[PDB]
This record gives sequence, structure tokens and C-alpha cells, in this order.
Amino acid sequence: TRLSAPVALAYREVSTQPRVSTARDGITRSGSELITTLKKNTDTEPKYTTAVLNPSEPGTFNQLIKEAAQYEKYRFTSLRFRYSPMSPSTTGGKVALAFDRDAAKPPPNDLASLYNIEGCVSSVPWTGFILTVPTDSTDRFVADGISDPKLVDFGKLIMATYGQGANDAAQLGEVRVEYTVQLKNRTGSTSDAQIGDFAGVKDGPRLVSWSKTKGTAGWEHDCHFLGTGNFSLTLFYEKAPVSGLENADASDFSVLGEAAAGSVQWAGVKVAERGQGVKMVTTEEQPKGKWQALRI
Amino acid sequence: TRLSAPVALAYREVSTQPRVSTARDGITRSGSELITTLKKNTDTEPKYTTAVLNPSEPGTFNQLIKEAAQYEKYRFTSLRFRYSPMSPSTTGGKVALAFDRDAAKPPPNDLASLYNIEGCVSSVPWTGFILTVPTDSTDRFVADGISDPKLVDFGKLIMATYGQGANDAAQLGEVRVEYTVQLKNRTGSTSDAQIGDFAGVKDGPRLVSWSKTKGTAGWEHDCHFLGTGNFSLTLFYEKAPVSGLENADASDFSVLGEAAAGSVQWAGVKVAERGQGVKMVTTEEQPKGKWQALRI
Amino acid sequence: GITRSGSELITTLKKNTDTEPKYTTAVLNPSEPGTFNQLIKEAAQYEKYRFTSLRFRYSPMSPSTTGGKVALAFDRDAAKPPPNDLASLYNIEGCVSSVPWTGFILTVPTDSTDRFVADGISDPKLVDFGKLIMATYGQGANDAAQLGEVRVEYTVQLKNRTGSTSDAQIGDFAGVKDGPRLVSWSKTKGTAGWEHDCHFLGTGNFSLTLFYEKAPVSGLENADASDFSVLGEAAAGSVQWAGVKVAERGQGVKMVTTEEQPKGKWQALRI
Amino acid sequence: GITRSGSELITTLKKNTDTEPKYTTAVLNPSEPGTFNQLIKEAAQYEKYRFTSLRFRYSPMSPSTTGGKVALAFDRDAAKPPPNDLASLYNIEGCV
Repeated sequence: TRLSAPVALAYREVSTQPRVSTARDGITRSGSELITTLKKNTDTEPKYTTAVLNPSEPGTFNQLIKEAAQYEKYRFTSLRFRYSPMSPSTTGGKVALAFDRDAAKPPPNDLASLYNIEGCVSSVPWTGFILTVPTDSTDRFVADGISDPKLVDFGKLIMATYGQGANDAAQLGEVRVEYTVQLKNRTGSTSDAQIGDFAGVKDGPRLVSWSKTKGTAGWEHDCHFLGTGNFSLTLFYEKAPVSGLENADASDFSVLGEAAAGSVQWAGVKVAERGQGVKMVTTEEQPKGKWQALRI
Repeated sequence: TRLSAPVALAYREVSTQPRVSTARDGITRSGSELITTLKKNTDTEPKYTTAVLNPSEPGTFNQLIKEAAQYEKYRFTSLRFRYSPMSPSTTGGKVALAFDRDAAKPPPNDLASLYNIEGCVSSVPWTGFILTVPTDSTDRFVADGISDPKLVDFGKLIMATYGQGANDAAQLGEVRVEYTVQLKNRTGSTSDAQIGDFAGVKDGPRLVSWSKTKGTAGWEHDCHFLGTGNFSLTLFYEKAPVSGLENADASDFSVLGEAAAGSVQWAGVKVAERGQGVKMVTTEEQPKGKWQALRI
Repeated sequence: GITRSGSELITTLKKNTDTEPKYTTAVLNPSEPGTFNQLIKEAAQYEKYRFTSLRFRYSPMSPSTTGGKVALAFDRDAAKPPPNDLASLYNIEGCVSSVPWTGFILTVPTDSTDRFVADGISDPKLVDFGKLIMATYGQGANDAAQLGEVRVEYTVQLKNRTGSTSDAQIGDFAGVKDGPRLVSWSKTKGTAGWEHDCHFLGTGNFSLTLFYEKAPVSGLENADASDFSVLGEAAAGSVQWAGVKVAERGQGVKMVTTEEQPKGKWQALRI
Repeated sequence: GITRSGSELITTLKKNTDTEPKYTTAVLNPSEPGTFNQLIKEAAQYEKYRFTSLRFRYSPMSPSTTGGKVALAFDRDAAKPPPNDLASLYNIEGCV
């Protein structure tokens, strides 16, 4: 029979109270977080935005990271993502949420493959839906450095948007986690400051992801920031580079220092959307030095 | 009647399991920590070692700091210090524990005044004792920057040793907190990295305490570290100083950088006992610059 | 499959006369020579294990008038470096400490997962079950030289089976090494020339044989080993056979060639 | 105490043109290099043993056009010299 279509739907969001408790082996923390807000995509093919599901991941969790710094292993007993629409009912396109159990595989390349992923749900941008992912009973180590994501990561969320018309809402919605993690073991509190050199060494929460790319001037190292917020980045060059730190695509980038042998720079980068970062240029592949990312 | 004296007493310490729980306004965390180990003092007058009682204090608490970073107010419903002897029964002198409700007053100057403090307990170094401090029902803000300690700090513990003979144990014992804090409110997770200039500004956990002192070469700023562990200290000089960073009395001090206008240094200081630090010299009182302490 | 319960001596803690605590680690893997001296032989013939029951004991050796303390903690992540301050060590789950002159125990809960016997190049988080941290601090100058002994009483379940791993570790100067990780070489240029010194990860009587293609600057020389005796003759195209006794991990011998990565061959064995 | 099971390789037999047998023995003790190549390492840690089960499988390797015979027998006395004639060899219990 008849089924009406409202001009818009309003969802009432109130920040709930996390439920912490103590068990025999550790603690059981429950809560909800916000990952990101999906943007309009005026193209048929999807545009993806990922978020690795693992405690101590700044990109995904903001409060569970601190509570997971005191523990060594975790187990997501129940997690579930939700979508809150904030666009009118006259917006086209679609929004898709899928959970890839492999945290290293890049997102698919065509819409047909995206729908083959098990549990991939989707709906119009102007209505809400929930994707609940089955869990398992395997303990995994909380991220602490460079390691195979198959061994530590529980999975990776994938958010896609496509089909929106030219004159549509700038932003379509926002995802929201609803987890219940089982932190186990215990250890001395660990600092939250990724530190490592350019040789592929990383020690700490995954705040940065460097990537080389050969260029005419030299090898460009791009410091992509996985999270979104205020960050600081201290660099130390053993050899004089071609250029210091430059704003690649981030916002409000400022650096206090000089580029030269033995010099140290200090850039207070600021990120508005996950993936933005800075860059540097050197003539030596795999340069010698150190860097330290921080959430300041 | 007869009362025997053993050659030594052995206390069995096992790291218990913190008891976390959720209440209407926040969480109630219980646990135990280690502050420091008292050292021998072959002098009649006392030698003091303080520890400010306030969550988010790196010197006192090591695990509660992370859990208190997510909250805004606290209330110690029950705290109690304990002393574990690790010296033979042939060691002289005494050990005193007192709780000063004013966190800014310096420790007393003579043994007579130390015993006037309410609740000041003491015993021989080779036996254990417990100092339990009455609490109140007043909420206080978790330390976040430069503020009057009368308004935020709950108190300050004072540990004194004296009277030990020349040929006695190098270390007499170790104190241990047993608290039950009531964290309230909630806020976005705050980073744990003190940052501030030399004008008296400090934003973050109290890891450092600068102190000027006029000298022949210039004003010396001493970077005393309240805690004990591995720290990093990034400095930025707007004007060329007399000298860069030098090891004052700490252990394993290394610096990567240069001293000059606009330059930045990066010192991985390491501390074996609370109070050790580094130093720098400048010709300008209240120099212009920035510093950032971290637990790396 | 095979179930093998037993008890073995990891090491003997020593006086820590300096202010800072000293942490000595022993990774818990059946193929590790640092922690196992008898289970290594049987684990060499298997490529999977599971610790059904694990537990550590401390046996006092010092007089009753010894100050300081000794701590024993188990850290599930074998990759993490040893703690930096006492508070972090004491915050580890199930950390037991006591005065040196009295013994205690530390029971380690165990899970039901199988792990590959260590090879030496894989991720520690994937093959190792954890590690043990032994701390000693607060000892004066009048205390005994040795505080106690740490022992592991285990019950392992080695599974599968394969060709026995070589009981001796052959290697090549600045190159490939195969067999159990008995020694590890290091190089540092000096006045005479490039100096190559080996460090013995295990403790006991060893037997190091070497072969020089070109005449070296100097032959095998004791660095910090307890005992030492060379029966060879350093020269071009010759071999030097030596026996080194190690009391503490890290002790070893040294040599000088003045040419980086000299062509030769060496062999190590725990006699 | 410990119980172990394995399958070792003693040796490979060789041709013998002469019609008279040519014997090659192998004493059966856990700490015998001639017989066991892997059990010796674990037997060095113990000073007693008891063979709960024991078998000897002969796995052919020669073509189908080779004559002669191959015999396996177990002598419970480890010092007796091998027999000097075929009939004595076949009188041993269980010889196949």
C-alpha cells in the first residue's frame, strides 16, 4: 500500500555513558565513537574511506586508545557501525558500508566487486542503517609498532559514496562505532608517540604512514596522517636534504626549524580530513634520520 | 615479656588486579602503585623526597594517569601508603611518612617540625608500617597546566630518612600507594605532553619544572624532571643562546641538534632518580622559545 | 607428539651495586639457548610447541643480611624492550618480588594455542610465548656476589616432527649463519683495524673454530670470558681451535684483521 | 618419564653376487649411533629405556629383474656372532 517519503529525517544523537567493568583476566569496555563524516561524490564509481578496527588506532578510536594503552591483548566481543543521515530526501546516490576481514587489502576498484563483500549493506544517503559484523574468539596483540596487519588487526571498515547529483548536500552522513572490547593482560603504561626512522621502523600508535615516490628533484617522502586533528612532527636530518618540510595538502601547516646536516625541524601540522599530510625531498633513497609524530 | 628480634623480615609483594567499575557520574578505580625507594641518609637531619597526590601526576601515578586523561575531576575516597622494608635488622636511623595537605609548602627544615605534622608516622627502617590519610568529599580538577596547587592538588606525601650509620644498606625500603579514586565528568582524550615557553606557561601533565638562577655566564634554566624514566625534550630558541643543552646531573643524556637563532634541539634525557635534569644558559632573562617534554 | 615436563636453570642473578635497577630478559621459546639447556635438543627435532604448564622459581643463595630486592614478571609481548623504571615493572600483571635471601614463585597462566618453534628471523609476536624479566636493585657494597638462581619448571607439548637441526652453528664472517643462535658477531673499526668480536648468548663450555684465508693482524684473544685457551696458529690459510668458558651472557673473544668482512669460516658449539 | 615414537633409517642394503649370506648387524640400543641418528640426542638425557613397540620395515628399491633374497632376523643376544649358514639364519625366531 501507500508509503510516504518525508522531506527529511532527524535522528537524535546523545553521547551515552561508557560501561566499564572488571573481569577475571582484564576489563570489558563498551562505548561508542565517531569515525568520520561521508562526503558527496558526484561520480558513478565509488570513493572509499577506510578505518582499521583495532584498539590503539587513533584514526578509529579516540577514547579507547588511552584505555588500551595499559593492556596487551584485545577481543572485540561485539561491534556494530551505524549511519546517521544529515541530508534531505532529494539527494541521489548511495552509501555503502562493508567490513573486510583483511586489513591490508586495498579497497575494491569497481562497484560490482564492492557488493560481493560479505555483509556489505547499503541504502540511500537520507536514511539510516546499521552494519553488524560477526566476531570471533581469537585474541590479538594491540598495535605497538610495524607488524603484519593480518596478525594484529581484526579487520577494516570501508565506506563508499557515489551517484550523488551536482546540486546535493555537501556531506551526506556520519558513521558511528558501537563496540564492546575485552582487554586482557596488563603492562606498564606505554607512551602514545610514534617514533621511527626512514628505514621502515615504527614504534608506537599508527599516527603516520610514510610513502616514497621517485621524482625529478629527488625521492619525496609523504607523511600521511591517518587521523584527523592537531599533530606535531619533529624531524632530524643526518644529511642535508633538498628541502625541508612543506605543506602538501594539509591545512594550517607551520614549521620552526631549518634544513641542513644535523638540523632538527618541528612542524605543527593540522589535519581537516584523514589522509592529508606534508612532504620532504631528499637525493638519497632511504635517508638516515628520525621522526616523531604526536597528537598535540 | 620477651620479644625477639629477627635478623631480617621478608615481605611478599604481588601485583594485585585493579578494580574498575562504573557509577552514575563516572568511574571508581582502585589499585596500587610504587612511588620510589628510600635511600640511606648518614646524617642526623632529615632528607626529604616528595610526591604530589593528584591523578595525572607522572611522578606519583604511572597507570592511573592514562585513565584520568579522559576525565575532568577526581575525588580520593580512600588512599593509604605502605612501607616495605628491604634492609637487615642491624640498620639504624628511622623512616618517616607524613601527609601535608598543602602541596606548595616546602618540606620542613628540622626533625622537630617534621613530627608536628598531623598523622606523621615513623618506624625503624627494617620494619613495615602504614600511613592512612583521612580524605574529604571535595572535587578537584585534574592537573592540566599552570595553576595554584591549593586549588587542584589534594596533598603531598613527604618521605624522610636519617640516622643511618656509615656501614648500612644502600637502600632502606620502598613506599607504595593504595588508592581508590572517583573520576567524574568526561572530555575528549587529552595528549600527555607538557608544552610551554619560558614565560611561565605550562600546558599538560607536570613532567618538568624549570628554575632560573643568575650566573656569571648568564641565566641558567634547569629542567628538573619530577618523574623517573625515559624522557624526550624538544627545544626551540628564538635567539642564539650562550650554550645548548648540557647534562646537569642526569644519566645517559644525548642531544641531536645545534644552538643558534631559529634552531631546534632534541634531547633524549634519561633519569635514574627524581629531581635530575639538564640545563641551558642564555644572556636574556625570560628568553623567547618553546619546549615540549614527553615520556619516550 | 610428545609431552616433556622438566625443570632447568635459566641463570643466577648477581649483585646490583649501582643505583639503577638491572633487567635481564629470557625469551620463552623452546629453541632459545638463553633460557633452555636441555629442551633445546628435543625442540630441535620438532616445529611446533604449546606450554601446557609454565612457572618460575627463585632459590636464594645470599646470606640473611642481604639488602635490596629481586623481582620476576612475565611479559606476553616478547618484542617489547625491558621496562625503564621500577613502577612500570611492578605494574605488570602477576609481578612477584621478595628479598634476595628468601625464595618465591611466579605462576604464568597458559593458553591453548600452538606456535612455531623459533627460527631467529620471524616476528617474535608470532612464534614466542612471551619473555621473563628479572630485576635486581638496592644492593650495597657489603652484599654477596650472587643473590639467587631463577629456574623454569615447565610442561611442553612438542608436535609434528622434522629433520634434526644442526647441533653446531656454522657461519661466515660478515655473512650467512645457520644453526642454533649460539653466538653473534659484531664489527668495529679501530687503531689496528677492523675488530670482530663474538658474544655468547648461552652460558657454559663452548668450542669456537675459525679459518682465515689471509693472515690476520692477531689471533683469538680473550675479551671478557671466564676461561680461554687457544691451541691453533693464526696465519694465512690456517685454522684456530679454541675453548671458551662463559659464566654470564655477552662474554666472548675477539680478533683483528684490518679488512672488513674477511673471507673465512667459523663454527660454534656448546661442549 | 617420557614416551617417544619415530621412524629412523638404519642403512641401505647392497648387492651380493655370492650365494652365501653377507651379514651386517645393528645393535639395538637407544644410544647407538649406528642404528639411531635422532633418538640418541634424546636418549643422552635419560639412563633407562624400555622398547614398548618395535618393527623393521624393508622398503624395496631395486628393479623387478633382480634375483637373490634379503632376510631380516632379530637376535635377542647382542654379542652372538651372525650365523655361518642359511639354515641357522632361518632357525632364528621370526626371521622373514
